[PDB]
Amino acid sequence: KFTRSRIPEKVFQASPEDHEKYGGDPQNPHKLHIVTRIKSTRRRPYWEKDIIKMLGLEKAHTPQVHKNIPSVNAKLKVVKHLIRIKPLKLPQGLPAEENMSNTCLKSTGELVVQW
Amino acid sequence: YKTKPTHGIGKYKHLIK
Amino acid sequence: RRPRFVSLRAKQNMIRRLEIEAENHYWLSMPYMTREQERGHAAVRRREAFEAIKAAATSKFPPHRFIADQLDHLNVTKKWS
Amino acid sequence: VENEAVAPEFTNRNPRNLELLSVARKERGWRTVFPSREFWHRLRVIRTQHHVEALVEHQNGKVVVSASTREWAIKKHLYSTRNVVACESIGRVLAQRCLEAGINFMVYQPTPWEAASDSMKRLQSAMTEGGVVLREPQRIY
Amino acid sequence: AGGQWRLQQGLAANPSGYGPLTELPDWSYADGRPAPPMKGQLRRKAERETFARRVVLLSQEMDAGLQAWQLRQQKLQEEQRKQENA
Amino acid sequence: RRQGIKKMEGHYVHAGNIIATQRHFRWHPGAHVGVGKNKCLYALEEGIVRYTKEVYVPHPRNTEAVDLITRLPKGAVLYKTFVHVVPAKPEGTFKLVAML
RNA sequence: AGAGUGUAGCUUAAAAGCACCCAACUUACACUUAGGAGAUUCAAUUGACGCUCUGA
RNA sequence: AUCUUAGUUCAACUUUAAAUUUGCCCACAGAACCAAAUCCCCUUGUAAAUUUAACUGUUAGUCCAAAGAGGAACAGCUCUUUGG
Ligand SMILES: [Mg+2]
Repeated sequence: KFTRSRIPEKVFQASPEDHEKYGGDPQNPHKLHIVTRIKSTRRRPYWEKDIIKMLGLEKAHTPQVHKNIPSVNAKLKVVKHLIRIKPLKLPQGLPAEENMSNTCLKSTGELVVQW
Repeated sequence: YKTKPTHGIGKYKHLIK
Repeated sequence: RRPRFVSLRAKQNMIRRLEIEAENHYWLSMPYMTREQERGHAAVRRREAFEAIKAAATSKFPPHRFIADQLDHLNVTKKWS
Repeated sequence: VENEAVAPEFTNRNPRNLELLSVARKERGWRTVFPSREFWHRLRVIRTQHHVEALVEHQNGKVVVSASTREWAIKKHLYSTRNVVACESIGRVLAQRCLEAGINFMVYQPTPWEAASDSMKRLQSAMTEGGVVLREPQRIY
Repeated sequence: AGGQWRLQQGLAANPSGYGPLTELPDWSYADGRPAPPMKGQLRRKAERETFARRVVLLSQEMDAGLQAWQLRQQKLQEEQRKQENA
Repeated sequence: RRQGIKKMEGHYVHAGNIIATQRHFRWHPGAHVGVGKNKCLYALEEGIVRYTKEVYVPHPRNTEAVDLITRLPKGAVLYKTFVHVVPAKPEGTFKLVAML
């Protein structure tokens, strides 16, 4: 029959060849995921429609932020083929109570202040 | 159960010739 | 007829999606916390949010009624003189 | 008077309070394996050809008293260790210790063939007349 | 249509995304005083603001969770020393 | 027919609630778990259900089991599953009734 | 002479656990027992009188 | 279930109004002697779920992927199941 898929953990094991291929690092991982939907929930089982409805990814591309904790990754490992995950980058730090209304997210995934 | 390490603990038929 | 002849454009589209999802694989093999560290850190917010839902659900009731609104309907015969 | 300050919830940290009132829970069930463990203080007699030991132990495996022929204070009054008289003496000592230990109740759960044997019946009768009883009260629900 | 190139140069894929075209004020008065901003700009400022507030809130919660774990490890690893005396 | 578990591990089961309905003895009764004539397992004491693996020592009064254990090599044992209910509440408390 | 050095036949006992013994044991006897017998090998941790073993 | 399969009643699903507080997802643990997965919950992402009052309407559908039983492993074949 057709059933949920339990992905073996072996795939989610970055190698020494993958690390220098994307801008990441084993130690000191990244706080937040910026996730976008690039595929339709239609034509896919209901246990993916519901997940997408839960992560706030209902609309199309429209990026949305989530924690990088396993409780959410378990959800993103089910919808990993209908989304693009990039790591949010903060090369100027979290904004203060000033500069909340003057932020901007660039296509490279960096949140910055005053454009 | 079958998907647990404790599986096959109750076997005894093989203990009879 | 029934069989098809998979083009090159389709292959390139499929490889694009495969690469995107391989990057997704990579960005999920390094979580900030572990199972035990995270446990409970969001409890306060979840409890307060559900309490907000409860307070919204338990506030339904008919709206007030004012004498002014009832007497305003006499304006439907206001005349000059 | 202020000195009458009493907690309206009196506690009793005693580990045998509800036990002796016959209100403590006996662990029921296990209706597919002998021995049953619907008791509080079980007696067990180990009979190995060198020594014989009669022990009384709580439901949780805790030995509350013992009477073993390994004791030098009881080795002397014996030319062997498998005689019925050995069982008599060790059971009498066990009864004395139980009486001096605050345990005047018991359960004995022998095995049908081991129960029919007169050898352990001698010990059973000796300990019974010693002062302890081989049967417990009913729980008071 | 060079969305691939635009994303390869840190720009928005869609020239109507974020850039000088879409967010600078489309007009001013003749004298020089600026114009009441456009609805689209207000809505994008509001949504970016909400995005930033969510970012700071989630990051704060995760850091506070790490600190709480540190505290619990302290008070369970060290309070066992209080049983190592007397 | 529905001969399967009806309260799974880590469930709060009150007195008398059926833990498992079975045909053969798949799950043997344990602490505070009683059996009916139809081999249903029910919770004698209010608490939390757990499942364990233990050693099996059948009644000598029974025959189809007392003999098979007699056909086993040195150092052998029949292990089997059990379902217990760790009780939750204490039996009772003592409260002031009269101050005389 | 002498290298390891030694719990009764056995060992993970600090003076312990196992069958060898015997006896009535419905369709035989082991099972179930009536009952009985075996060591810190010795002088004060160290050395030798015992053993597989070492030149003879 | 029905002198019943050209229909009805009950359930399941749907709708409205109302009350309350947990509902879904979900790791670790756990479910027998004789492969896919399933069940169950702490957290976590969410905002829904249960209960009550009141009605109607639909009901034994087609195709595709998959695992089976019948007809070859075919006859575009009858049927059950997971998904779309
Ligand atoms: Mg759960």
